[PDB]
Amino acid sequence: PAQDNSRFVIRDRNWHPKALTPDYKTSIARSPRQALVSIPQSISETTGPNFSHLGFGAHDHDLLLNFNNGGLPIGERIIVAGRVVDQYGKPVPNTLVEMWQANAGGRCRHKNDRYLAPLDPNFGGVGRCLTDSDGYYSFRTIKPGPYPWRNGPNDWRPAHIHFGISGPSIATKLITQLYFEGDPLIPMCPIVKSIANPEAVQQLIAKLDMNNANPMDCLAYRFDIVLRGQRKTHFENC
Amino acid sequence: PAQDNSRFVIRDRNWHPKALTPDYKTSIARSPRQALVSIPQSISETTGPNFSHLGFGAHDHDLLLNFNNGGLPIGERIIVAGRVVDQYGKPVPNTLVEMWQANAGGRCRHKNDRYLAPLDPNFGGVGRCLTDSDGYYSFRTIKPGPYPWRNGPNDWRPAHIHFGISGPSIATKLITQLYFEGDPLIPMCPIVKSIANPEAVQQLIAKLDMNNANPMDCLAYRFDIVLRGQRKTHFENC
Amino acid sequence: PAQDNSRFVIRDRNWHPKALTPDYKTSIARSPRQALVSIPQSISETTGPNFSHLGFGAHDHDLLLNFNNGGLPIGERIIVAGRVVDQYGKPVPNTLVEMWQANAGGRCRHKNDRYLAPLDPNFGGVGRCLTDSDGYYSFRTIKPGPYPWRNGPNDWRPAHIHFGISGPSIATKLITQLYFEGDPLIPMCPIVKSIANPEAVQQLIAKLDMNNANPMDCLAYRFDIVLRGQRKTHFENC
Amino acid sequence: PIELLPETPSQTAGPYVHIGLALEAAGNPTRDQEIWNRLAKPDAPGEHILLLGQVYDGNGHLVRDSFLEVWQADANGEYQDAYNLENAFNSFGRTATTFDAGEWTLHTVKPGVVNNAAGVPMAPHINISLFARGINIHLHTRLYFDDEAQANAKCPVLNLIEQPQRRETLIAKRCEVDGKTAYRFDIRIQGEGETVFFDF
Amino acid sequence: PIELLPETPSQTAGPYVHIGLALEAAGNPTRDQEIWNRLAKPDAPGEHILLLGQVYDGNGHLVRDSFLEVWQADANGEYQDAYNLENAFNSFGRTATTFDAGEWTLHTVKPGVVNNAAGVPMAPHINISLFARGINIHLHTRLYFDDEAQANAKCPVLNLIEQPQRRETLIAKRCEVDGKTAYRFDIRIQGEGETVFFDF
Amino acid sequence: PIELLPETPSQTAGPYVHIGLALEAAGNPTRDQEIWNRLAKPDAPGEHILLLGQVYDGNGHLVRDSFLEVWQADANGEYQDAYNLENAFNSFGRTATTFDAGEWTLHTVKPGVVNNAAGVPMAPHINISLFARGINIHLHTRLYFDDEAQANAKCPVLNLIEQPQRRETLIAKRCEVDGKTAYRFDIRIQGEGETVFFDF
Amino acid sequence: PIELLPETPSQTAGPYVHIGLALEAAGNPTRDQEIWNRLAKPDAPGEHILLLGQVYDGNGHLVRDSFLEVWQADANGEYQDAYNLENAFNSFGRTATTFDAGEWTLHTVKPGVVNNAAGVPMAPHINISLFARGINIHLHTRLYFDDEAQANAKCPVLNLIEQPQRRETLIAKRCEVDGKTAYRFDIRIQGEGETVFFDF
Ligand SMILES: [Fe+3]
Ligand SMILES: [Fe+3]
Ligand SMILES: [Fe+3]
Ligand SMILES: [Fe+3]
Repeated sequence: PAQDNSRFVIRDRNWHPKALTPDYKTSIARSPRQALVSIPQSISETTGPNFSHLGFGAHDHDLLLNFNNGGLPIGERIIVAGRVVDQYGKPVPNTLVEMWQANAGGRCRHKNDRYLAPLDPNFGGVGRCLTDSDGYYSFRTIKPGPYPWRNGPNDWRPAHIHFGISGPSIATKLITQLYFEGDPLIPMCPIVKSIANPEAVQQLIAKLDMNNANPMDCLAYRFDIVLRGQRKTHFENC
Repeated sequence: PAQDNSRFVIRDRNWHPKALTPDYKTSIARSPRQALVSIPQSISETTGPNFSHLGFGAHDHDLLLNFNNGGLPIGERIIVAGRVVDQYGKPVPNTLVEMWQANAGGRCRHKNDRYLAPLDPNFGGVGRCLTDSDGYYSFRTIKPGPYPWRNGPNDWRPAHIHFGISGPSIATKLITQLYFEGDPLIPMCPIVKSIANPEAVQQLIAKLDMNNANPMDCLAYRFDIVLRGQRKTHFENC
Repeated sequence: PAQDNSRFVIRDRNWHPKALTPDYKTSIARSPRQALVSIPQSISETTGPNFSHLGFGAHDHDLLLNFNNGGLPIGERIIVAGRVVDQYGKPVPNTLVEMWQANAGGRCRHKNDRYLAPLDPNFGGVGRCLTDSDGYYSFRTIKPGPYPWRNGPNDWRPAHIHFGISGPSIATKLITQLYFEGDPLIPMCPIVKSIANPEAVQQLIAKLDMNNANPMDCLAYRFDIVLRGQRKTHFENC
Repeated sequence: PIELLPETPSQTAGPYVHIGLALEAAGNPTRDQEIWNRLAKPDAPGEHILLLGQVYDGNGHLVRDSFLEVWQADANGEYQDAYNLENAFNSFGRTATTFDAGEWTLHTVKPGVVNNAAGVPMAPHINISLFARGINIHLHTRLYFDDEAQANAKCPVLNLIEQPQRRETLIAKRCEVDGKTAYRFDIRIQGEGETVFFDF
Repeated sequence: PIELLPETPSQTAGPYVHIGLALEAAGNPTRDQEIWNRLAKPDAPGEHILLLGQVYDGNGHLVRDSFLEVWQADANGEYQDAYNLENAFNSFGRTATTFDAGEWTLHTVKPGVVNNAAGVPMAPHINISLFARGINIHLHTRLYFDDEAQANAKCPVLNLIEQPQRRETLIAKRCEVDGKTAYRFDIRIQGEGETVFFDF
Repeated sequence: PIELLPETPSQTAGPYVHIGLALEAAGNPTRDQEIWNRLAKPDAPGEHILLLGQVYDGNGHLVRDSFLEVWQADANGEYQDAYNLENAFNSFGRTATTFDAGEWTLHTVKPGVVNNAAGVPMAPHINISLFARGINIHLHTRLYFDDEAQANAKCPVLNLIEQPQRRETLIAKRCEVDGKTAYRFDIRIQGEGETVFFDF
Repeated sequence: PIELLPETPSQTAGPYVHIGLALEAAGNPTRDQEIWNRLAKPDAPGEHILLLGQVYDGNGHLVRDSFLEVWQADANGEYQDAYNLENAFNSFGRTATTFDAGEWTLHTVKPGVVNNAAGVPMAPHINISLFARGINIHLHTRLYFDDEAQANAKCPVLNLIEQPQRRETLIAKRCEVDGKTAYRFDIRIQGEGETVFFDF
């Protein structure tokens, strides 16, 4: 079983988006009004699941083939790859990255999305990948398109991919979103504006990576994720 | 019949791309080596066809419906509108605007396009519109995607739509391409780079136009087009 | 036998010198006028000789001792050393670095060199070296002198050393020239100026390295050499 | 001051979080292996319990698109970190409240006692992280049991909460569902009765 | 000096110009009305001819994807600008050389004479703009006929060309194609025999 | 977009490239071991052949100072990357055209067939890199054999070259020099009959 | 992106709004023609009705200085835009709550049905704009009727309000005031039972 041998750097809650961000409307009735209580780190917060033995299917990170109904998805073919490190710059090997996203027109494969852009019979939109020894992960997919949503009267979410990352503990787990370099919708989005600092928004922007693209085939973006920094305990209970 | 009352501002051949731009490889064997011969404007040059009487089908400008074979194309739905003026700022009414493009994955519907992204059964990629009295045109299409082409070993053209505008005369006619605000492929493309001045490159870039978008349905881009200035003749043959 | 497991980042041909650079006269007739043809990387392109078992002489890297006819050469005694890394900064181990230069007066030990600075009886000017596991090489030699050549009526090459590096394949192979920090002849050379970008010329200037000099013995210069980055293949043929 | 690299900032999981992580609950086809609400298989050691609840927004309406992730020790108070579908007990699991299930549920065992960093026992508890559209960064809380009153009262984590009335919002109320021992635990996000949330 | 809005820059038509302006020639479904290579219906005044040719690159190789738009006077030396599929004669038209048909063709009547601006008559001529992958801005040229050497020697435009050997590259050679008067105009983009191109 | 460290820029090899890479050709004493022009020892498996050619500049004059590196598979279509002068066959070698030898020559065997990355066979070929004074960056080419026309016709690289006339410039012509199988492969750098060069 | 001229920013109407828009309400001499609270003269077609209500701030206190404006369809469901005191029915009025009268009233007819932009009929309704000191930019709401239950269930605009409990704040209650058919519509600006407000 898991041992309590690490502490995690504290979160900077003025860097992350706060809970109450009124232009993102649903945040109004879903944000606490009392202050969070701070508690020290114990074995509960410092351990978490390890997925090295989950049995991944062979196409799990390849969204051009894992849904497959006899053919390929329509849309821009792209590899989305990067590394996961901690704040000390140390790779985070064998971690689980999960990601889900729309199709080329912005439609999500879900009961409630009645957007009028159609479904793509060959695309499902889900991937998972355990990072290697070196913190690397990779997916293959199509570039999702933007979608309108019911926030203000003409709001468009920019193109995006949702990421879920586990890290070494429930203290490091994070859910975030990846945007795409140059999308002119990035700065008008209320969800992206829920992040107050413009340099915190830049880290959510995936950058075109020509170096990792397959010539005559697909482009590549690079997206690197930094999790809370991990350190050994020291001078504790004297 | 047609009358000689107009003279057109001389094309600036340092603003348009030059004929030999070696990085764009097919220009090497297709560029003349002699100089062009400059000739004064006569009626052969200042006249041209007026297509006010062509018989436009009712979806000629609508790519979402014009190919039709069951449904709607898969892709970001956008409207591409703008105005066609001359260099003096005058509108150019009832002039012909033709456009064609690839589908959401970068595939052209043409026998010679062997790229592996697939064809979209509901999409063709051609439209035409005749500007209204004020010089306006609009299309409804899907954003197209980048395609790799064999110039250099990993060249990718940016997402683009081709344009063909007649104007008031064969002197003014032009064919060009529209690029999309923010696409990071633009500064890398040798076809974009055949234009030496960067301010000229800016004029090809459609801009996101949230004021023209239909909420809950499609985005809009604005793309205005400037044809050679037209003037009355003055003090000619004394 | 050699296996097809790596791809190499494409060359930037606008960073490297273009073929036709008229001020370097000899390039006018020796440059092609058709466009090169891009071909995808196969086993023919991604493999190359490995020289680990080439029998090297004990002084093959020391030009102070490898020609020797009873003495030491005349000129400034210098160590030229550095690291060979690919564009990802990964060292290139056991790779063959070869170099050749003039003597201290600019005279080349070659039948067709007729310049009047005299030959140096203890100096050949040829050296080779296998980089170590960490990508380092060093040569010990004397600083070459500049020499006139017949290009324009008063053209002088700056002091330089020629260098060839094999790399892990025939796609990484590169012949280049090392120049010396602060030499005023460098911006006037038409062969150095065949490189259009000034940041690229900088990459060929070896910098004085006091920390590597042998006090009371010889100065040192540091020349690091970057080869096309190498990466594993991914999502190829599906 | 020493600055390290900054963490990647959080964004809301969004309304469609079920497609990437609650595959079944979105009625999309599953893969061979999914992480879900069955922490203990029927033959794992311990006292088997079923947990259930609802989540509320601050107007008191139901949050039907929330997604939860739980981490608890086994009955011996040990955290089982090697996640495997063959093990009898896994310390991690995921559940969700859907348009068709206003309620989440989890099947597990009552966790055993673990100590904090200073050596002091914590009352049995289950760590909960709550994600949903509208929540920009996830919410941390702890579920405790109403039948462990004495341990709950000496708990060094529950005793950091200043006001006694706030400590109650973390206490799941025992009940029974078809002969099986169940505990309910509603979460109020905002308002009157606001569940305590943590930062660590 | 006075500056105006700059003209929009030109870009090559690309290799797929056909899908946009030669629907038929790229074997794709046509619309009702398409602007094509038959400038004259058979009931039209004038001498009916048939124009044809090939475009070569500088290596001597066929350019198989070019596209050409033509503008000309009818038999009476008048430009008919009111394009309509019903007119017996249209002053405008479009043709293309394809992979399947490596030579373009046009069906029209030989044009009547028009005057320059100074009132001086020009030899009968067709105004041609050429487009293709590889050509960043389109090429203007004029086609003249070999059997009109008295007019071709007086033409104020042919006489602007300094060198007479270059004037010959603008003169189409008379022939017959299943006894129907035809003229052949081959365009050499670059090199030995290079066609003259104009600027205006 | 992601920039990596830029590649060191190339520079010409210069007139005296022989002194450091072709010791014997420049008539300077050699070392124990030299990478030279004999890729096969008399007992290596395969058809032994002799390779020869000349190099021409754009004015049809002879380049007498070029240097050439060759890379090819052995007779069983395999690349021998461990260079050792004791091998019966080395896949690498070097040669040169000198003020004395206008012609270069290489002694080796005909390569077997290797596949491209997609699994398709390529026709037997030998990869060449040409270096010289006036060349700023080296030129890459392939040498294919006229007696392999069927495999040449379906080579997928040879097939990337658009014009058929240009494919022939890469085809070496079978001859007999002192009753030994020889093929001549001349390189035209510039102008009429300009060899195809590649980028990869 | 394309930026247009920005609209002139709003400012609160301030406590004295009655002096410029509700002249009799503020006890000042009126002009000949005033825009007021009687949309229908008595001979107009339709069900005549009296609408009344009160406006409450977040503390439950009455807003005695509010100013409102209504826009509605006539009994056929048509909007009459040409405002004229001579007409029988006018689609616009104005009203106010004063320190004297804590309640506003309007005299008009029940609006008929109008379709949205996709052609799906909306329940009958009255558009309201609320102004007052303290309100930086006006609040847009809709008044609907309790006796149009069948139609209120299928209204596409009311079905845009996600929570059923909130749609009720938009429903006016049927009553009688002096033998006339009356609907009471109170507006809660803030707090418990807050009226839904729209953006468009
Ligand atoms: Fe989303
Ligand atoms: Fe195109
Ligand atoms: Fe030199
Ligand atoms: Fe005031």
